[PDB]
Amino acid sequence: TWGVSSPKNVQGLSGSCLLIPCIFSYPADVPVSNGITAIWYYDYSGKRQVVIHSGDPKLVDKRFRGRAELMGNMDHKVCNLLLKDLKPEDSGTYNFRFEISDSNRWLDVKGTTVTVTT
Repeated sequence: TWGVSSPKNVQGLSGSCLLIPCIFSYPADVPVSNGITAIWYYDYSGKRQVVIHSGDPKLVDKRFRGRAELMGNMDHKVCNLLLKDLKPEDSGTYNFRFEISDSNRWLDVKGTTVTVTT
């Protein structure tokens, strides 16, 4: 049911890409007749910058424009995030959130912490 699954920690290296495995879950009795909106946030508690937005890619922060991709299959509960050409600044917490229909939305409050090594 209601939940998101992703590693507490992830390490990567500059220049290289990185994949944060992710899978979400929700009650089967909830109607999803309009698709699901995937949204990846960076530093939710602070700046709260939008890394990914299946709904409207116009909402993506520039900091991340072009260097993030959602390699998931929404119809499979998969929300894998791929960050291209890692950088030291890209370190921080990434939180996933999906929306099925207003009253039906879910944010993962734990998130994944990315540490970009040397």
